Amino acid sequence: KKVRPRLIAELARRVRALREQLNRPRDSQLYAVDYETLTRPFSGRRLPVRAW
Amino acid sequence: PMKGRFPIRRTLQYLSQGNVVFKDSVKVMTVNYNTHGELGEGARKFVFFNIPQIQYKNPWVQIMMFKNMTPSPFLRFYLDSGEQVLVDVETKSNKEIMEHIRKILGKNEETLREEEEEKKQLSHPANFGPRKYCLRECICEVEGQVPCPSLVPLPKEMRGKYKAALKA
Amino acid sequence: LTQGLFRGLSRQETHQQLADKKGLHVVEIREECGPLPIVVASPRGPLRKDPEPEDEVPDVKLDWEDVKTAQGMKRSVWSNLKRAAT
Amino acid sequence: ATLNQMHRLGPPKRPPRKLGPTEGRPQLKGVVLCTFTRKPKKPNSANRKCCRVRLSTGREAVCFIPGEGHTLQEHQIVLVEGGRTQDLPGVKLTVVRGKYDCGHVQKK
Amino acid sequence: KAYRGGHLTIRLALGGCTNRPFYRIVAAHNKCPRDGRFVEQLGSYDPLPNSHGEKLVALNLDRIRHWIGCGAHLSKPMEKLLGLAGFFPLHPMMITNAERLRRKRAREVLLASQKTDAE
Amino acid sequence: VRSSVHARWIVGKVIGTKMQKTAKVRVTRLVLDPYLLKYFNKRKTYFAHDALQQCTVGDIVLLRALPVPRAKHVKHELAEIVFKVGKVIDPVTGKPCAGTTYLESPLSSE
Amino acid sequence: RKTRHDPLAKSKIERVNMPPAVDPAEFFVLMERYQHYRQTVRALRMEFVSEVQRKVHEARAGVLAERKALKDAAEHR
RNA sequence: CCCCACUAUGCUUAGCCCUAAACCUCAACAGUUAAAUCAACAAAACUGCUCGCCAGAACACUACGAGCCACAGCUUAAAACUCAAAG
RNA sequence: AUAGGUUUGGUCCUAGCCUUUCUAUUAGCUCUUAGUAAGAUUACACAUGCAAGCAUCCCCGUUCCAGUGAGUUCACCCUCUAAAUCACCACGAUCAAAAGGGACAAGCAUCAAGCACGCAGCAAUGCAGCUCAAAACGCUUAGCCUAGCCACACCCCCACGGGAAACAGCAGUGAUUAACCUUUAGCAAUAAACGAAAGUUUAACUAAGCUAUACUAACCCCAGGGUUGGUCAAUUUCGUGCCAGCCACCGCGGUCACACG
Ligand code: FES
Ligand SMILES: [K+]
Ligand SMILES: [K+]
Ligand SMILES: [K+]
Ligand SMILES: [K+]
Ligand SMILES: [Mg+2]
Ligand SMILES: [Mg+2]
Ligand SMILES: [Mg+2]
Ligand SMILES: [Mg+2]
Ligand SMILES: [Mg+2]
Ligand SMILES: [Mg+2]
Ligand SMILES: [Mg+2]
Ligand SMILES: [Mg+2]
Ligand SMILES: [Mg+2]
Ligand SMILES: [Mg+2]
Ligand SMILES: [Mg+2]
Ligand SMILES: [Mg+2]
Ligand SMILES: [Mg+2]
Ligand SMILES: [Mg+2]
Ligand SMILES: [Mg+2]
Ligand SMILES: [Mg+2]
Repeated sequence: KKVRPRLIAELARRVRALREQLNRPRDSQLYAVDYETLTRPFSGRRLPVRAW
Repeated sequence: PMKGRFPIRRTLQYLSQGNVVFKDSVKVMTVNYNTHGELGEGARKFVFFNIPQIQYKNPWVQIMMFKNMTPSPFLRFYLDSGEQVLVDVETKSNKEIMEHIRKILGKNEETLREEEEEKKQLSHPANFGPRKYCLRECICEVEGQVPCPSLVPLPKEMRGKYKAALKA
Repeated sequence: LTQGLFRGLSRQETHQQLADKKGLHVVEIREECGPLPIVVASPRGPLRKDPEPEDEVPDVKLDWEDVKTAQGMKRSVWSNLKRAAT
Repeated sequence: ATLNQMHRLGPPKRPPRKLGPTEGRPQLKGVVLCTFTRKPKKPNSANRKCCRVRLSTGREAVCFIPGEGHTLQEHQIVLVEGGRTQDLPGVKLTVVRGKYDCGHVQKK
Repeated sequence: KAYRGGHLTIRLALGGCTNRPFYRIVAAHNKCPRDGRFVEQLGSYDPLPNSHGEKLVALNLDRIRHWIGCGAHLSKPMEKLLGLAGFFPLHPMMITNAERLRRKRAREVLLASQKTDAE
Repeated sequence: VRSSVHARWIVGKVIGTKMQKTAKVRVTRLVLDPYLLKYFNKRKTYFAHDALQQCTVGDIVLLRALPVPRAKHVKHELAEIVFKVGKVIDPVTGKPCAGTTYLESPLSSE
Repeated sequence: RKTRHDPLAKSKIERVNMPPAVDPAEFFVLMERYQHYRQTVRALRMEFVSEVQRKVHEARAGVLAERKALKDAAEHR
């Protein structure tokens, strides 16, 4: 009943959370828009046709 | 045949004949009886016939027996509140003991029927499902309703094979 | 098998012999007839006035084969098979 | 025994059922290696057509060709099955007629 | 089982065989399969008319009122079954879908009339 | 009052007292054999906390579950010593007894 | 169904779902119906919620329940 | 196998070895002689309670493993293949 | 089991094997229709296509459904108590993870010792214990207790990192095995996601396609397979001559074969 520890599962969890706080994208990158294709270059997703 | 003396004791029909269903307070039951002596005769018969019946109805109650520790037999119960119930069972038959503890610590017939009645409401007859839980699996088993296609083929107008063909 | 069959079928006690032996009424209880007591045999001699002492637990030797069946434990793919009329 | 002894032991432990030459499988695919004949044990006497095959599991056992006459050669493919050859001791496999290279016994 | 987030929902669980559907009303987690595990069965619905030409619908109102008071949601088809009964109000789209049908049928009466009149 | 321990009240027998302020108790329960339909004693060991170290090997004791385990295996505490080894007092009469005999006649105190 | 790591199809790359047309009359009438229907149902839900809270408190802390817990404790003594 | 001769050994002392048809092949405690006494033979048939042991033959007083002052040993003790009998 | 056959020159006892019943898989021979259910052998490798989007931008969702059975006492009860639903504060309810206690597969004792597995104390630190023939420790095997649950998601238990470039999603293919379903349609129903909503999307699902694997029903025309010494229902005539061959058990065949063809 003694669970075998998983240390790599906790190490990566801390590293991921840390990098998400140090490499976090800014509002300038996230909410940018190309006004010709009307796509956010960060994700390459088109906006809805009613917002164009 | 079945080994041992009085083999009927080792039967489900005999273990379910006990009428002593303790309450929630009772936690431990300790029996102290003497192997010899005319006075302790009933206590010995109570350990030989009824303890199996009591433990079968109260499986979460600890029962511990001690031999020849005192000059006289007695019973002692330990409740959850910390109270102890001493019961001198000297010069008494096994039935008197079985009837005496049922009056001071056992449930009555009114408290038992209620519990059973609650269970009956767990199996609703209207529900449909497997035979283990429900009486009927589907509603095609009800006369008047559309039968199962496995037994009675449906009309060609009610099958999606022809509805598509008729439409196209 | 044959010498024993005839042996047990001849040493069986009827309802009349039982009544005469114990001087009591032999009453038959049937589920189909409800609680109606049916007297199948009565003693010819003096009927006893005292009843038999009711026994809390009977000291009768049982058969594991019968007890195991009554408890839904005797599994067999050869019992209760559909056979011809006999 | 006693009730205390029967409780300590527990339910009878059924011996693990042993597997046959097919390793608990209906049939098996093998390649022919040799084609010899063996003499049966008493009270019988004959020359029974047998063949040594290498099964797909890796073993290399002896099999019996049923029927009158066969045209089995080395490197051919045959399907085998169970069934003891009572006359031949130690022969537990039988070739299947009409499957793969093995061809149905010619009539008469 | 434990689902991340989610909630309880009173929906329909399809049953029956091919071309013979039979729904059974149940209260189940939102992420659980359609015909998978459920908390309680609260009714049944037989779409196909019976010999008498009527669709049967069972509802355990006493229990439907219990789960709605414990945080359970409702599916659109199930909200249209409670409106047909009088337990809930008529769903807005049950009303608008009827108006669309009226205008549609009135639009077909014109063409039918014109053909018989003009021709 | 509510505790995280399964067994709240249990009676046992002290088998060992080699740990500081701790008594090792053996608890027996009747368990039904499904096949033979007979009850047999299934024993189990429990660790009890004895503040005064008054327990003795061979005496019957009563254990009370603690609110939370004070240690890894200690979950109960010594509630009272039911039968002291060799010095049991008859609960029915309150007199000392050595087996099935009274050491002090009950008639002394009427 | 797909996962976050699975890629997208090449037939949906140049796909644009145009929103449906709007009937000004029906759209406004239907926009009020949901407003009332959802207000009538929010009240019903609150009613049923009060009934589940009551029974529970009643069961553990009720007149009849506490009138029987004392009778069982008095009969025990 | 019969006759003669002679040795280890049989004996004492100090240690080891720990086996037998070590079988009266019939376990210990208590109790019974009536009922169905009872397959056969043998040393009549049974009850209560408890421990130990056995589950087709052969492979097998074997192999491996482990333990032992035992080193060609003792104890514990299987499996594969084979038979439709063995007893 | 209502039992039966078989040890022998013969009898009784004991005993094993086998037969008779009911299912599943594969093989041989054979095969008309309709409805329904079910449907790789392999955690080996995979061409192509599709399976997650919604929406006035943000968020939400893609952590679900679906799939597999590699590994395997995390699945149940109690206590306590997060997240989530009940529009919202609160309430308590519902649901439920982590933590604590208890319970929980099979075989092997030729696995009998494990080797730090304990307790006290605020701490310092002290004591020397803890488990086990009532089976500890250990090996091997196996998905389970099926309205469903547990576990896994190419491999290194994990996944920062590395090997390395992944169908155990649908259809389909290679290899492999005795084991072999279409590289269909549609979101109309239900369910799920998103949206205030009309609605959009979904290889979930629904409706079809294929297969005597099974159930039900039917058919003017349309039946084959096995068996025929005894157990065990049922053989005429030839050929063969301990040769060729047959048998589930007992056995048949040596020139009169109800047992081979
Ligand atoms: S089972 Fe009810 S329709 Fe097939
Ligand atoms: K012969
Ligand atoms: K002897
Ligand atoms: K959105
Ligand atoms: K598995
Ligand atoms: Mg000499
Ligand atoms: Mg000598
Ligand atoms: Mg001797
Ligand atoms: Mg002996
Ligand atoms: Mg002895
Ligand atoms: Mg043997
Ligand atoms: Mg020897
Ligand atoms: Mg040896
Ligand atoms: Mg050796
Ligand atoms: Mg799943
Ligand atoms: Mg948990
Ligand atoms: Mg070995
Ligand atoms: Mg496995
Ligand atoms: Mg289909
Ligand atoms: Mg002839
Ligand atoms: Mg012939």
